[PDB]
Amino acid sequence: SQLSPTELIEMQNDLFNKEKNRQLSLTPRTEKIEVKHVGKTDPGTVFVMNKNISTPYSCAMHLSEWYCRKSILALVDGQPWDMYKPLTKSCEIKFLTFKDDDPGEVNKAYWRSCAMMMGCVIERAFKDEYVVSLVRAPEVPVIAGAFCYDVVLDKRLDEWMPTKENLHSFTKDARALIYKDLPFETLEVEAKVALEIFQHNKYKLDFIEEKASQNPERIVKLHRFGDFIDVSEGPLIPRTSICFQYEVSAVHNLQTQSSLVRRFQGLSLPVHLRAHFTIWNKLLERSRKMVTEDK
Amino acid sequence: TARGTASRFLTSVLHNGLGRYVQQLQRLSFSLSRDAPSSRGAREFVEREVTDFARRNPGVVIYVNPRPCCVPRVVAEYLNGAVREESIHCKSVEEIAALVQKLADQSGLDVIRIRKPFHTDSPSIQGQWHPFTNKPTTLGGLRPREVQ
Amino acid sequence: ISRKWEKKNKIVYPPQLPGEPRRPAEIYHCRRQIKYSKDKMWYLAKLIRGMSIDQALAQLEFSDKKGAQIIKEVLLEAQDMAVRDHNVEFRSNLYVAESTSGRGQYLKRIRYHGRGRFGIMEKVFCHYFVKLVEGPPPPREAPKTAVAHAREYIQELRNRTITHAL
Amino acid sequence: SEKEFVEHARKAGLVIPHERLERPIHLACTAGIFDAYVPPEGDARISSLSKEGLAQRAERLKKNVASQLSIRKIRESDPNFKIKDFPEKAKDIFIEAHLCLNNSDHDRLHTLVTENCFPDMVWDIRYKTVRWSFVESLEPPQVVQVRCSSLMNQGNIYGQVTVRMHTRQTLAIYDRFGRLMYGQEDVPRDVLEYVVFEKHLVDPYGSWRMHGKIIPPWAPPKQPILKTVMIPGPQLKPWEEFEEPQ
Amino acid sequence: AAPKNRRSIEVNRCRRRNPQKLIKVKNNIDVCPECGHLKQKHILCGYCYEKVRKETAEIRRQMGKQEGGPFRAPTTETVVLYSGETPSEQDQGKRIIERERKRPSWFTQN
Amino acid sequence: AKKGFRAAYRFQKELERWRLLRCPPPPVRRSEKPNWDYHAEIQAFGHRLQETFSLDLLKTAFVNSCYIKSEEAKRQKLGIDKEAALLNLKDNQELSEQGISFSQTCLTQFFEDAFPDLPTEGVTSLVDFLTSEEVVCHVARNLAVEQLALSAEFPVPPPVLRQTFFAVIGALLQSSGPERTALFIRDFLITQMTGKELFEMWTITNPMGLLVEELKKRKISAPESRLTRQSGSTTALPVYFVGLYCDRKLIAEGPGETVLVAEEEAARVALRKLFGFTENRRPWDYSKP
Amino acid sequence: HGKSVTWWDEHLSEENVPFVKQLVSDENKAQLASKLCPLKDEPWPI
Amino acid sequence: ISHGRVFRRLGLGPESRIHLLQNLLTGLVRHERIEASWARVDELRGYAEKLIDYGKLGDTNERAMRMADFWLTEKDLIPKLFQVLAPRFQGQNGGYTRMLQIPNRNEQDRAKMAVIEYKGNCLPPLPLPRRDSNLTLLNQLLQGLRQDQEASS
RNA sequence: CCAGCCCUAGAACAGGGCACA
Ligand SMILES: [Mg+2]
Ligand SMILES: [Mg+2]
Ligand SMILES: [Mg+2]
Ligand SMILES: [Mg+2]
Ligand SMILES: [Zn+2]
Repeated sequence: SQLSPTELIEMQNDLFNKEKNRQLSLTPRTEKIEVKHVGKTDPGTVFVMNKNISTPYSCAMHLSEWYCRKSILALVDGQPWDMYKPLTKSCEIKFLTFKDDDPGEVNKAYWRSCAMMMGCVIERAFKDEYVVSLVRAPEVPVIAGAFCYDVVLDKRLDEWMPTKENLHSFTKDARALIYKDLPFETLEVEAKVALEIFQHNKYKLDFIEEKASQNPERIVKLHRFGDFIDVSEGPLIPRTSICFQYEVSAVHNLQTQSSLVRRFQGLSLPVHLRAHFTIWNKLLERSRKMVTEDK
Repeated sequence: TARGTASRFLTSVLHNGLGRYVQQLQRLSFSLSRDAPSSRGAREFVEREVTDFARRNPGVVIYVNPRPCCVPRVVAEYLNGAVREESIHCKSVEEIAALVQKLADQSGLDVIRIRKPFHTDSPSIQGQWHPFTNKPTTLGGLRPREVQ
Repeated sequence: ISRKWEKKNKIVYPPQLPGEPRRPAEIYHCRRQIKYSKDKMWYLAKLIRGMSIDQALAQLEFSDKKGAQIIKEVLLEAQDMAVRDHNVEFRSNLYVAESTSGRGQYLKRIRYHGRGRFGIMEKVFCHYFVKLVEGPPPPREAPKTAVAHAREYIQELRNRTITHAL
Repeated sequence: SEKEFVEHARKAGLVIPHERLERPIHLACTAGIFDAYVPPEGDARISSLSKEGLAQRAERLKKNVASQLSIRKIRESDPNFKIKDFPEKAKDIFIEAHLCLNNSDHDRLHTLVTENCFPDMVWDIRYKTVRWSFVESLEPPQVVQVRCSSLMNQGNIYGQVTVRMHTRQTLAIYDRFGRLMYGQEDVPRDVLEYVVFEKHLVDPYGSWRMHGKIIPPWAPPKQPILKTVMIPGPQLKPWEEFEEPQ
Repeated sequence: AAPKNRRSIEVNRCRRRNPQKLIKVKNNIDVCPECGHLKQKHILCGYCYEKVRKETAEIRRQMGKQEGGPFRAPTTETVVLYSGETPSEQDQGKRIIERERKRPSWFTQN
Repeated sequence: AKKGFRAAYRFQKELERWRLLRCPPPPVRRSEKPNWDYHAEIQAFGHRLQETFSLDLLKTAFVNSCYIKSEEAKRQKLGIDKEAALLNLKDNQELSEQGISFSQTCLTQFFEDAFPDLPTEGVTSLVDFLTSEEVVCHVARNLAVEQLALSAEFPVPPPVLRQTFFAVIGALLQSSGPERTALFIRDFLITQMTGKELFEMWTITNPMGLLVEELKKRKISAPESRLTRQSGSTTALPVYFVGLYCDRKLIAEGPGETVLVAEEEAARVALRKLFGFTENRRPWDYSKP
Repeated sequence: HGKSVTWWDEHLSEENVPFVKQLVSDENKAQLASKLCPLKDEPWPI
Repeated sequence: ISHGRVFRRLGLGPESRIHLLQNLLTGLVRHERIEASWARVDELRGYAEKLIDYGKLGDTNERAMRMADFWLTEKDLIPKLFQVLAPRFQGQNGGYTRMLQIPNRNEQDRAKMAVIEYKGNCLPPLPLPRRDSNLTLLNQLLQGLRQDQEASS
């Protein structure tokens, strides 16, 4: 359809806002939930929180600012949980940082956040006349030296590959995006509304369908920061500015029997685990390679 | 001391005097006493010269208030909203009339130092001096040591 | 003496009409008759001025001055008051707006020098006043940049007028 | 140089000056409630029927011999004492007390409520703005029981009257900064309590003053607070370990 | 030497408010991941060190109560054990301290 | 204990002054102030402008619908029957409409007979500026119309102030003659244009475009922008002079920081020269024909 | 954001510190070995 | 000028410094973990290392015997020194002591205090500052780099 | 980039080192 990219962004934001208002109006009253703190530092702590309003970020604010600074992920008694997602019922919370003994979940969440950021930068750094479709965020483990993102470009862009100047421009765009603090908001929607939210990316529609297939209730996790909306697995980091060092290593063009997809690879390190110059150079040189992991 | 006090430019309220003159004195309220020896001048003025002044100046509301007060005062409220308070304590009728005429002829502005004794809007008739208003032009606008 | 920084905590504001922005809560507190010195307490006050309560307590925990523990106790008591008495949730959502140190009533003693000479030794005492405002800490003022300097200089050049001309 | 400080604030009460008082402490009311009325847990459904509540209330008020003898003693101590004209006066006193607490009229509040009701209703509200109103009353106030405490060491009789009151009120408690804290001002929420008024019968004036406010144990919980509350963990010493309760 | 004139408050402030005399902010502050208190990055945690000091004081008090003499020092290795523990074969032949308190979490068996 | 009363009373006056400086009270109504007489104020307002109004017309113009509504609310809150006289206040809406219409028509005619080259949008912008909220409010506040306007909200917001001013204008129109009202308008509204510029109140967007349109209307081919003189090209504050030549004839010249701003200024000067609103124009004739 | 100070040993592990030391050491050795023959790669005109 | 010096001035002079270090070393040998001023502990570290080296030298060595007689004031420590600390330190070369700076003393002096401890003692372990786990982000990336380097050879 | 540990560098503040061992 004849729709400008800014018009698409506005429509997506408006539809997400309507769904958010519906989710908020689903509960007319403010119920009291009794949340325990099963953490290691302050045991026995009890919080009288609001249902579908209070957040683990508000719990950290109740505790102390050190928690708001350190704790990235939340474990609600059985599962990970982002900071900006409202609580549902009474439960117990345990905070999770980067330097913990088992930080695997937080590392994967940071990986997904960086992948979504790189995807947004790639989607919004290209020209209007060219068509660009994000496929998904390939879940690669932490051992892989970079986070990858799959992008299908126009048919006329299948000849050239981004040079060092283009990679540096992408890195500058990512740094400028990080400079302005953007909160990651997570919402639980249905495929029936996700299809009309996207309505343009056939790959995104197929991804939503295959993610809702394994979901008995057809529940899809949407993530949105600033003006960009994307679907991804697992929770995300609360703030964007947590990503201190960020680089776009290179891109790898993989060809299939259906179409060819650019696999953009990026490297990132937060402010809590920033490294030295030589260490960063070695890690970037390692990320320069090819990363292949789908199942 | 100019640096100690404030300063303002010579301005007129609502561009008075251009189209028609408007007496800037809106109201004049005397507060005096009937038995105090200090209010003798104010009493004699209210007896003698308030009617002639009221007839001469119709655009000013003149209020008179005899009340149990010790110091005779006069409050002039102008069109700009300014309130000027003066003391007529033990002053002869001539001095009272002089002060009344002064308050009538005043404009109500603040009595501070005036920087410029003149104020002309657009004084740039026939042109204003600029560093190029008296230098001749060369052929083609060439710089002194520029070759074409 | 004078006691107004404590009475400032008992004022009542009219109810906020529906539609007006939420006014942040303000809590005044003070510690009277501290054995510390006026200037030495003012140093810590200036150190913890404008910072968040969390970072202020973190700095006071490691500060080697004797007044560090004093100001830490004062801040803890002020936070407890803001939580219990005042309707201020999120006990870590406070920032120090003002933190000052003044003098109080001294004591005079005789300090001997020698050769029959003496001095009036002054036992010092200082009051410490603190104000906590609910909300995020205000950002630090950045140094003026070259672009702002150039704009202000162009403005000052343009605001000139021909003096003593008319 | 010999100069020291003064005005050291200390609070220490001693039995010798407490007993060496020239005049005994004159109390305008009793300490607390002697006989607490225990209501049945079926009132929540009985109030749904109009006559099936009035009949039971009248029967319970008539068959209790203690209430009957207390009413008879109040009558013989002071004439012009009627049970039928009491609920309206009690409702008016309650409404006036609420309006006085709204308007912050402490003298009138002292005249209305007693010395045991004033602090519990003024302490945590002296620094807050309240907007209370009266819209409707579902069930009329019903006098349940009447008790009397007669202290013979001084010959003082104090009569208390318990009245079940089912009211429809609107409460909006603001804070000292002006922001809303407790609830909305336009919600006419229903409440059901028991007001226990107290009056000294030996006193020649004898103004009916509210003394106690009884709530049933099966009453629904109050409305949730608009803010979030954090309960701190147990403050443990370094040489102490934590014990998780199960 | 004597001062010639009284220094004005402007110069007084310019002297005693210079950043050289202002207390600098220390940015090496961190939290102890064990107990949640505050500590520096190059200094042990105060709370944990106080716990260890209390436990060491108790252990030394008991091992000194075992030795009724001031100059009666153990000639062999020493081992501390808590309630619910028995000396193994590697712990036999050494001096033994017995504590009624249970073995804390930080104290390793080893 | 220093015996005396003069020092004590003077210090009480000082304390009152300090309290006034500390907590400034909101502005109170001049009518609510002690010394006030409404009929005397109306007569003084009529006599100070050298005009002959009608007392009933002024009392009709100085009332407001907001004041009527406030008085009706007070009546309903008090419980007194006031429908006999309060409903007969004759709100000044019609007088305000007549004043607005006549003032706009007279200002348009004045501008047309003064500057024949002013376009329709130009004269409309001039009339709207002279009848805008700021100018009318300033004139009324200097004429003390705010103090005599019976209305709630003593600040007297700009809409109410302008409505009351134009109601006074309509009352003058109905009492005295149209020529006298036109002279009143000329003396109390056009004086606000002394020293002001045309574009400061016109606020055009494309001066060069408007100029080439005016040249197309006046049968002129096209202006050429040429650099006449310049003072520094690589300095931090360049100064350029751009002139407009039509058929190799200079019509206007403008200085500027950059060449584009200088050409914009030259276009503005050319537009002012074509429309006749120049700093060397004839001063407005303030006389009695 | 009161960011703290960070050195190269704070976030590393016992198994990574020797690896990092070796990775920089052999890198410097290889660089000095590659720069050992300058006259054969591209010398300037003498 | 204080260039090329290894000993720091303590006490009332050289002999007073020697006596203070002797008392500190006696307390350390007796209690197996002590705490003192940071400079005193840093100075005592080397003397404790040398004392352990002398104790490991054997019982019949009269040089080490008289050295321990001079240093250990309480003579009930010399048999302990030769039959507990020296035998348990045989394979270890120089890793006998552990020094850690504790928070400043709560007294008004606010001195820089440290704690020294002989390894292998019968005391609760100090809260040693440990490295981060290998599951961290940077450590995992370095493990990946190491695996790539090993696969390249 | 400067937490901490050394210095033939230094009152404090500054400066040079902490990968080959
Ligand atoms: Mg002597
Ligand atoms: Mg002195
Ligand atoms: Mg002196
Ligand atoms: Mg250095
Ligand atoms: Zn700890």
